[PDB]
Amino acid sequence: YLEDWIKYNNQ
Amino acid sequence: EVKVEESGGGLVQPGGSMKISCVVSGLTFSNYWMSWVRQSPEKGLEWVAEIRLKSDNYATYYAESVKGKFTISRDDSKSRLYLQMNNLRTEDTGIYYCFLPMDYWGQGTSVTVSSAKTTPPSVYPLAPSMVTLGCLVKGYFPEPVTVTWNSGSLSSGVHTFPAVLQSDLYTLSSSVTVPSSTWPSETVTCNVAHPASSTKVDKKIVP
Amino acid sequence: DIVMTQAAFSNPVTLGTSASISCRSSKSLLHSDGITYLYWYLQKPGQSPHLLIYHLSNLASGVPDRFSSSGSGTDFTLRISRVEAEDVGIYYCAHNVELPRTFGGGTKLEIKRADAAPTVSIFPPSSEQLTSGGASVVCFLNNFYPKDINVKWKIDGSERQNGVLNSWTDQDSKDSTYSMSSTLTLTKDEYERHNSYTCEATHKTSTSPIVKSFNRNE
Repeated sequence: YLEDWIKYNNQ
Repeated sequence: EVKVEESGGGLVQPGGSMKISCVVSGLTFSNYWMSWVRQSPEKGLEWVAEIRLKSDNYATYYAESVKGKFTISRDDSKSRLYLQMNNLRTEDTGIYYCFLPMDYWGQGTSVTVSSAKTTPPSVYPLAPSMVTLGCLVKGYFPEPVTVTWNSGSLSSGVHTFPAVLQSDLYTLSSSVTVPSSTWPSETVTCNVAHPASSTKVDKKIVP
Repeated sequence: DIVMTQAAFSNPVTLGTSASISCRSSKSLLHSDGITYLYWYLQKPGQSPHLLIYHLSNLASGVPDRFSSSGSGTDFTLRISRVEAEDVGIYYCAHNVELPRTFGGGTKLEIKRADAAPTVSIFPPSSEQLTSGGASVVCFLNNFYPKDINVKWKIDGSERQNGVLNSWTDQDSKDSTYSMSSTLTLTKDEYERHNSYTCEATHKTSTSPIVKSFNRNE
């Protein structure tokens, strides 16, 4: 989850 | 600012279906994960469904509660999110919000699941330094109503009480307190909208 | 699934003083990036939730400096350092570390203010309703503090409890008082069988009930 969120949120 | 606005709520019978949606403005909708979160007395705030982006092949996620019953979808070209809600039970009653995690919520759209019939309210004037007036909004179903005074002009000094449910009908009252120097000598009017029945009524408080 | 635990209420807070709202999670919300993915929202009466704090202690844009927050990975506290009347509402915690997203049950902020007796007003059934064969008698007990209050209905001297329904408002965002309506619902015939109607309000602000009356035939 967090890996996906962090990637998403940085973009 | 960013604005999230839901629509499509109303009443349906148990075992039936509803389809609600929200439009998001003020940002590029297609670039955001989007979710539905509902609110009810028994379960409080409850996330139910979520959808990612085109680049994620529109991956969807569901709370166990609604798996098999709900389908979330998005139309990026319309900046619109949808929730198709099937095989509903009374516990699916609640206010449904679009939530853009973790920053933005809509105003909510109300969904009632019941076999009881939609009934508009009867609206009755409550006439008697400061003077307190009111209206009695009796025997409607489902929630909600919206009550205003003087088309929303009169806002301060107002108490609209929570409804009570009895025998599948709701009742509430609203009071307004104003200067005696202001009434009956300019008028005070209660306005009552009931979205489920598509009705709006005004009642002038007269001596 | 993560359980987010909040008490339904807090100790009433005097205006201008500090309120603390707590939350705990069943799993640590600290991530390996050093961020603790704990969020606070406020839901005011009649409104949706709105974001106050993100990542444990960071204020969302436009949120007043009156608000602050800290915590461990599992135990968190929102502080409203100088409470204002408009801050009444329910404050929710949420995590952002996995799905399903979960929220705490919400803590309602109650403002403590100076005791205030109710303003009592009584209303007979309207003519319009009487045309229909029911008769609702309405009494407002308005703008009192604290919330605890009793109403009594007396008809021609006799207490009536059957057919009475009471509704309290949320704490007022301006004056930090409560209001209550008491509605007595009768059949037209039963209403017409009696002439003198009284609503009596008993509040801690006096040993004397506050009495309001009307007569059906006037």
